[PDB]
Amino acid sequence: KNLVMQFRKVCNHPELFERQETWSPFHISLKPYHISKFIYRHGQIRVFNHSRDRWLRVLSPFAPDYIQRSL
Amino acid sequence: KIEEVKSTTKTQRIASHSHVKGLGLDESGLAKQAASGLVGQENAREACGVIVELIKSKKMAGRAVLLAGPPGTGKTALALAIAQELGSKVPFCPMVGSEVYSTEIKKTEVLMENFRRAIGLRIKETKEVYEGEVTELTPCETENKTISHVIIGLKTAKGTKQLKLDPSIFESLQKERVEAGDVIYIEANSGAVKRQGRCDTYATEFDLEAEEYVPLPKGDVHKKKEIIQDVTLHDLDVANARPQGGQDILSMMGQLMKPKKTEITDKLRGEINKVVNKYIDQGIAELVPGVLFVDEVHMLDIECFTYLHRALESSIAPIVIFASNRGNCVIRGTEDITSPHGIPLDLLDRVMIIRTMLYTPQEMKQIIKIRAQTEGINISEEALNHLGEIGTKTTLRYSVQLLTPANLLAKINGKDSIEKEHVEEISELFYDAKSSAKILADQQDKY
Amino acid sequence: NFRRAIGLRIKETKEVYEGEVTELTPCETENPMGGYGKTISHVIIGLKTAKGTKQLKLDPSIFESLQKERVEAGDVIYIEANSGAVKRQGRCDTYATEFDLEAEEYVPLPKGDVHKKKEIIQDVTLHDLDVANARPQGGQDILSMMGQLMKPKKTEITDKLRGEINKVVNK
Amino acid sequence: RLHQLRSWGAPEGESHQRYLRNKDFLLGVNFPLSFPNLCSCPLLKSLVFSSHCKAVSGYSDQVVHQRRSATSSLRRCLLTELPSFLCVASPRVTAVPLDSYCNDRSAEYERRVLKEGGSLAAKQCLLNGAPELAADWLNRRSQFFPEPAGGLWSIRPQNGWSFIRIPGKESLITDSGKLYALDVLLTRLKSQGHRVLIYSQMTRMIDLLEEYMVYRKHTYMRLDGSSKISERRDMVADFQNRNDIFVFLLSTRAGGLGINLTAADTVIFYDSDWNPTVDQQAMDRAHRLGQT
Amino acid sequence: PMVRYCSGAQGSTLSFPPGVPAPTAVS
Amino acid sequence: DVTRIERIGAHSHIRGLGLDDALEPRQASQGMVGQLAARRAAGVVLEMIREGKIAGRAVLIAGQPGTGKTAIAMGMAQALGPDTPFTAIAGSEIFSLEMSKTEALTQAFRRSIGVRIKEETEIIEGEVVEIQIDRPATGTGSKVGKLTLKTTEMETIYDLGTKMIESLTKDKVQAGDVITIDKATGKISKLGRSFTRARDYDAMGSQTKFVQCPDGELQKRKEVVHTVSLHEIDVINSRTQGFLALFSGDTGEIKSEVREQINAKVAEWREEGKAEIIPGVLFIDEVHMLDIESFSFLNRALESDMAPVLIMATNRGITRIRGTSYQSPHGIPIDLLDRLLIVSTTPYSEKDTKQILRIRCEEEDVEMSEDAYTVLTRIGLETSLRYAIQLITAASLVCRKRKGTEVQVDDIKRVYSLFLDESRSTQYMKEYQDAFLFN
Amino acid sequence: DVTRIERIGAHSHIRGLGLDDALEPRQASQGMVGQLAARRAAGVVLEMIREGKIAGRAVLIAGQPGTGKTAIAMGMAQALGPDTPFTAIAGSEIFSLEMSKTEALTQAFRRSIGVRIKEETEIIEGEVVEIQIDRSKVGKLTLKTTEMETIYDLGTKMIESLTKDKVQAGDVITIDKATGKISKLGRSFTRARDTKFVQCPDGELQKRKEVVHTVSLHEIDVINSRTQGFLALFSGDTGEIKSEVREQINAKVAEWREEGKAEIIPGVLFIDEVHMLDIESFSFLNRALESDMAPVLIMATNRGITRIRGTSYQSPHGIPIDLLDRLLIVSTTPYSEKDTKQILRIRCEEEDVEMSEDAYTVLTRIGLETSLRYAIQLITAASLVCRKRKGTEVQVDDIKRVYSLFLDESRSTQYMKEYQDAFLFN
Amino acid sequence: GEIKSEVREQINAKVAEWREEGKAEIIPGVLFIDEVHMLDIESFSFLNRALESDMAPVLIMATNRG
Ligand SMILES: Nc1ncnc2c1ncn2[C@@H]1O[C@H](COP(=O)(O)OP(=O)(O)O)[C@@H](O)[C@H]1O
Ligand SMILES: Nc1ncnc2c1ncn2[C@@H]1O[C@H](COP(=O)(O)OP(=O)(O)O)[C@@H](O)[C@H]1O
Ligand SMILES: Nc1ncnc2c1ncn2[C@@H]1O[C@H](COP(=O)(O)OP(=O)(O)O)[C@@H](O)[C@H]1O
Repeated sequence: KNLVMQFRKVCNHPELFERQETWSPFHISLKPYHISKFIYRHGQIRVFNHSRDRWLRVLSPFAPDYIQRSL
Repeated sequence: KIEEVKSTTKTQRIASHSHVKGLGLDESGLAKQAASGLVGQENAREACGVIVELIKSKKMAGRAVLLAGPPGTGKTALALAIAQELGSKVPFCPMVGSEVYSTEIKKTEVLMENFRRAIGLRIKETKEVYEGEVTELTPCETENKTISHVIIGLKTAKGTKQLKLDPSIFESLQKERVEAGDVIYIEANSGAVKRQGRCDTYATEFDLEAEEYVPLPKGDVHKKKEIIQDVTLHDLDVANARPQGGQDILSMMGQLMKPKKTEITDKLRGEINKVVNKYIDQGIAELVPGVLFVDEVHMLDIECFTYLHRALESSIAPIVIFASNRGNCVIRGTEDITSPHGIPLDLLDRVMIIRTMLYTPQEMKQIIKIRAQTEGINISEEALNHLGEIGTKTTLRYSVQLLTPANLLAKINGKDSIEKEHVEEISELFYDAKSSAKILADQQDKY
Repeated sequence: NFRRAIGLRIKETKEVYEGEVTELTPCETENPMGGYGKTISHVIIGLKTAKGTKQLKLDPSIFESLQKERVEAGDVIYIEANSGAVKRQGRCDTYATEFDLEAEEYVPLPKGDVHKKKEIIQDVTLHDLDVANARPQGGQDILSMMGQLMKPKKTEITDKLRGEINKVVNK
Repeated sequence: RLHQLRSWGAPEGESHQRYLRNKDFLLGVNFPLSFPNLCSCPLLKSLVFSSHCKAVSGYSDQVVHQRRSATSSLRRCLLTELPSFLCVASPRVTAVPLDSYCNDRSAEYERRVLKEGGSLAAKQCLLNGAPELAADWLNRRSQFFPEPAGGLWSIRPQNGWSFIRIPGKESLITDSGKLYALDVLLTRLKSQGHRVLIYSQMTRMIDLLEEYMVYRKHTYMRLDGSSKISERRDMVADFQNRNDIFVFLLSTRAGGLGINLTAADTVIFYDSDWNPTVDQQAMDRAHRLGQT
Repeated sequence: PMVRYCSGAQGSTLSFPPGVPAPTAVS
Repeated sequence: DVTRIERIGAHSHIRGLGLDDALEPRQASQGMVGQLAARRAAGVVLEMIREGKIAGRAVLIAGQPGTGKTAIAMGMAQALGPDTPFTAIAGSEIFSLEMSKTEALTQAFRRSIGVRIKEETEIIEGEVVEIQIDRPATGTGSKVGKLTLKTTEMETIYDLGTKMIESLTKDKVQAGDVITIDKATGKISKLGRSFTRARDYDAMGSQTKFVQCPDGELQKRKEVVHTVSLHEIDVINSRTQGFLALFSGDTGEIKSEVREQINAKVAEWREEGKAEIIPGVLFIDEVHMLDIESFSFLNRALESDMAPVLIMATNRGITRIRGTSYQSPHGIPIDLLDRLLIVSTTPYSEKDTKQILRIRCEEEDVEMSEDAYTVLTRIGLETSLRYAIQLITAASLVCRKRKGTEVQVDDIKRVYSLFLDESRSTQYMKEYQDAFLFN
Repeated sequence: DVTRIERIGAHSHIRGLGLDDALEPRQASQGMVGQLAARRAAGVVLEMIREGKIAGRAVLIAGQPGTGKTAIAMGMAQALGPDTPFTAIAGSEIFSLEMSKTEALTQAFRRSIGVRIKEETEIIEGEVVEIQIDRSKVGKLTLKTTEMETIYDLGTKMIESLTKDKVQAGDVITIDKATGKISKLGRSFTRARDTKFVQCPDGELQKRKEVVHTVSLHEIDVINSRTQGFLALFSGDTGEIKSEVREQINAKVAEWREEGKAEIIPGVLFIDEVHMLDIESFSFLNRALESDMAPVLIMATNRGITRIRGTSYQSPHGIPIDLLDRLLIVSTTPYSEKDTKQILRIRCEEEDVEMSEDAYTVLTRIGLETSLRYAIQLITAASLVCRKRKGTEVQVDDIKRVYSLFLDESRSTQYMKEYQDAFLFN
Repeated sequence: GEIKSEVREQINAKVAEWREEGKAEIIPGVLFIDEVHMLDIESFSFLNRALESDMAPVLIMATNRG
């Protein structure tokens, strides 16, 4: 309201004028977060302190040695 | 010969501003006396006529206006009028000033979520999909074992194709418990799968089975299609901060856990800004900045007012409408300091104020008539004049509130319409805020 | 606390079969059904306890369960008579000497009859029904197991659950 | 195993009453509502109804109707599932998980492991519930009474894990006044046993009507002007001589003449032409000397 | 060829076609 | 004899409002007496709630302590029936640790609008005559089978699908069981063993109560009506497989986007005829507990087309609004008090105070002499109505201890000496002023 | 015209704190005017920031509302440019619910100091001309630039990568040799027929490139916190980083400096609205401004002698003397009519509006009667009225229209007192 | 996190059973709270019923306040 056959088609069934599509969410990816070799090699405390860290597992009260001796 | 009609679905509920349909200005920018459900308030309606142009210009960021005036004068009616005047497609975001006090996330950040929600975006997404009855399905094995491919045969009313697909899709098909004879849909951009059911061809194979059956898909097995997606900047911000797309175990299990809010960091909003600017440059996207409406602004904390100093000076932020109905109150969070409308002077200097003011008796009669014919009830002229008098003695809110109760009494004693004697009865059953405050002050020894 | 101070007392039979398994004797019919090679009508299981021994005759479908559980002759087992499920407890204490070391704890021979029955009265507060419904147990699913590795915390139980519990205890 | 031992094996001390046994601080099994006891006792199982993987609403009445005599009966409180169709929300946006890139062969080996899943044990644990359950699941094809699955495999949301939405066949009814009207007419007339002709003025529409006749399983038969002359013979001869075919689909210019469809009790026009007489023929090719 | 399980008024039955192991060995 | 979970409590005698068809209050009916003015007004707002047309209507009930404010609210809650949601809250209950105040009120609103869904499905209901399950000798796992079902009039055989067979075998159905199968859902349910065949059996795999065989047609339709609040629809949709949060209460601060999406979908179901929306009521008792932040939320929350009818009650004079300095009527700010209609209540006389006691003894199963009622009515004006009500059980017990069968005036004088009124207690607290703590 | 995200806002016209090479502030440039003393002082601080030798130094910008004391800081953030960290927060933004108040400041310092490294990469870039595969697998491909060609035999891991990404003849691609990642840049123009199109690269196929890269000191700390710490750099879940981790990382970055493997890039923290940190937060900045890895910090404020938050004590600026001795104060002054007129001109140019010289005159007077920001807001509104009127230039009657529609606070306060008892809670 | 009350009750029942059987014995110890003057009024009102169980320590408390 803003040919006769268009009005007739819409009145008969709106699928004759425009078919309903399968909706699905908008899909997106950002660019991946870049880490340098320098930080991946020399930068993780998990790695560069691995010699020091081992002592904290040696001096643990949860070593089976210490449990038997305590128990 | 015989004639028949059917329609029984109950119509939409009436509520406090459902009579408002827009500002009812004329083309020159002047206000008509009564139009689209509003009456009176000409300077304030003319001022809102400037603001609907300020929005549609798309030029500006962080401009802010305050509707101010005594309780019951029509502040939120005007802001709702603007929401009609902009149309549905511009995002209009309503909020109340006591919503900032969340238990999950800092007040200062709740404001930012609402600002980013009031900027809309429109995207021409292209999706490519495979669909059909699965006639064949075979994995291809390889050494360090691994899966190299799945081979899938698909069938539609047009014919058939056979496809070679990534092991991620096989992992998905297994999870969906897909078998041969099922009808499925796959979108290759997302890696997502949906089962629909078995093909109708098999539907008679058992006397008793749990399945639903679907007709064979029409059209080509592989096709790509454009979907126009409406979204907000906030929706991109949050969907990246706790993801659920893809099909890995991690994202799949993040769909089950309790959905806590989180303080989205400035680095994510930064990266999302760059992405949407690049969607605009390619002509894939259109930007539609909208409006944020913060009613009862007089009870944001002073931490929040002092944050709006920064958020309104952003080059991104949408146009903001504040509203208040207070005198020289103490500012929340300060305990010592008082200022107009309950808002600090430092913020009140960054806004334009629209004055809103009390109604005359003629305006009250006019609003009551408008409202009665909105609620769908018939009222006699001498009754409506009596309600007009009650308005001058009390408040237009109370005068409007008597309408539906009076109509109930009218139908109970078989009258089609409100007669004066109905209003005169209802007025004595329910007190108003002044008449009840009197009896409670006389008997103050006993409450 | 208002729901702790209201109790139910509710009473039910328990029935169980238990003993050391002396034999598993799958029993064939004289002829198979048409076209088949052999057909089994029942299994016989012989159970023994400190009081005596007897054969139980069981549906053939038991046999799958008796190989999911690693049951072998000289184990002690039990069967829940209201449910039909079978569970292993371990090798009988009789055999504790058959090696210098074995990596299984032995369990003593059951005392009393092969077949046992008793009536018990069990008493619970409505608050116990509130909690047991609001956070289920006996998980074999990600929701349960995740919920049971996580630190437990009290939660604001909804008035709907209180409603539903009131509806069923009245029945 | 602890529950059986603790609840039947209770009488007398093992030691002339000294020593705690192994496992004796594990008290949680003793509670009347513990899972072992609540499995062991058939009746308390009914008072703990809220299981973690069903959409249980609460208890309601239910009614059942026999087809004969239209006699009903009422069932008092039983458990209820929620209806299927209340699950309807979906995100506007679904981002893929953010990931890291580093330009080193060893770093690339690491991130590949994470995208496949860290180890076979850890992945099996989430995906199938335990590595024991993964090992069993492979061969559960060969067991008559298998035990439950334990992983993410044990959970099935009503829509699958995907958010994509396909317009269901009911949308034919929701979207047109005319089919909404037609559905109530045909369901009524079906129950009354009345045979029907449907006439319609667009081939595009007779296609939509055929999709409806397949969905609500009425049986049907159609005779567009595009049908071959030999088909018309069989199709008319099958609408006489049988009780089976509920409805015939026609376009008035193709089927409204000569056809002798005396088997129809009723006629429906889904649309009408600018010229009468056509409809008069279409009606009187049912309404004629053969009918009673 | 299919292993077949039956339950009815006449009691339960399990059945194996000839040449299938029928792995219910006695103990 | 038998005691159910619900017992005699403070308002158990009220069963409606006792209005006639012309909406005039009877002097004494449906367990309410006197109070004609407020009961009329309650009739009008109840009529408005049943009509359902108009959203966000608010009513405040006011008056002295102990004058039937809560009683009238319970009265209308009875009259409105069970089928229409009516939610009670005391104002204290929104101060959660799990979620903010505006969330708690939003939940209390959305819990008070019902969506009502009638559902029909087709079921088969019969006694199992036999089951065949066939399993592959190695193969892919494509199990196949046949099952037979009986009634007292009919029996037939079903060839079984591969998705369905897992359900029968999971729930371990066997011959002699009576079962109900929902065809659309693919779910089995069991009624029990039929009486006949369990005689011809092995050593026991089950030991439970029997049930009778079904009759007539083997296939039949079932109907259920579900009422589901908007709130539980929001929770279900907040995450995948979230069902336990309907009982657990664990779901915090639901995303606004979810509710917006549900409000749309509910309207579509209405227009489709798939579901009926049914407005209900939220009753907040002791409403003067709310902070001014909560009041400020109500101002604008009340203006949505999904809002329920709201009722509030209070016993407060001009008092300072909780969480501020400002005095106001009812301890509510005028912003909100302007948006509602006030109904007010009146103190009682002898004539109706005696009549309240009379209708209370009818509920607690007590007989008393007219002399005893005369004394008790005086006590119930010298001292509050609730105290007089509280003596009735104590009098009945003291009567029964001494093997009486009707409460006499000396029983009441006994009890009155034994359990104090506040006014007498507070008087004795004056003469031991140094012995109690922190005067 | 198409719309950026970055539309016109309140400081958009400022494109630099504009000065001559001797740090003399010229009378109007780069979009800003007046404030001679403050812009010269800001220039000296910008030179300290850029030189970078001295840590743990702070300056307070102070003066009446609407005197350019955010403006000079916003201009300075443009003038410093990218590739030197600058971080801006409101003082109300540190009051987190998820993280301590002293953690949020500790973290805000470390977002604003960067570690910089340079590293080298073997990269292939070219148009693919042929690609071949067999039935382990061995294949071969040929690449082209404008200047040379090559054929390469492919090892197994490249065959997996190339077959995964469906590379086709005529594609233009880049390869990270060391890692097996393929990037595709579209298709060559000469095979655009039978998708985005580009010309084939120049130079040789295999280039040893060198890439300079920089990470905030905070971003080192977060990556180290968890199995995939970097996600908390977006999601915000970085709750209370353990101080013994930060203790370690500082010592590691100190040795990277001395061994020359990396270099440290200082930066700026612009904590705006400082007068509303608590006394606890001031007491932390007191001592955070003494590390070798402190940035420069710039604080803005508009408050007279006032009670400092979390106490009853009163002090200048709403900040304790304890912190004010750490810093230098630069004081802004209110504008004259000339400056006011000129600022209005600059805003008119930024918004793309024209007005009559009398219209500028009356608007200048309004600007002095009601404070600048009011007058600046009239400009946009006036142009909208002209457009509704089908005018072009702003005239005095269009300004006088808007002055009657939209009130300032002083007039609105006056028009509130005549209805005193109709408003709530005064 | 806040042990449920029905657990502590259950443990008390079990420990009482073991001392009657002779399987176990209970050793009472001490709780010392130094600077007790800064317990709060709600916490003092809890001590009023903590000091009344069948199994509680002896408390020693020290304070410096007038
Ligand atoms: N000018 C007006 N024309 C029509 N209805 C009005 C007008 N002003 C107010 N109303 C109506 O009167 C009531 C009071 O207005 P409202 O916007 O709620 O006032 P407030 O400024 O206190 O928020 C509402 O029902 C509103 O829709
Ligand atoms: N009009 C009445 N008719 C019947 N019972 C009443 C009436 N008014 C009060 N009661 C009863 O008297 C007691 C006090 O009324 P209640 O609702 O608790 O008072 P309030 O809420 O006004 O403080 C209750 O037991 C109530 O059932
Ligand atoms: N010298 C100037 N050049 C340009 N704009 C200025 C200048 N001084 C102030 N402004 C304007 O004043 C506003 C900023 O006020 P400002 O004094 O920096 O903020 P605050 O009062 O919060 O410290 C902006 O509109 C800005 O354009």
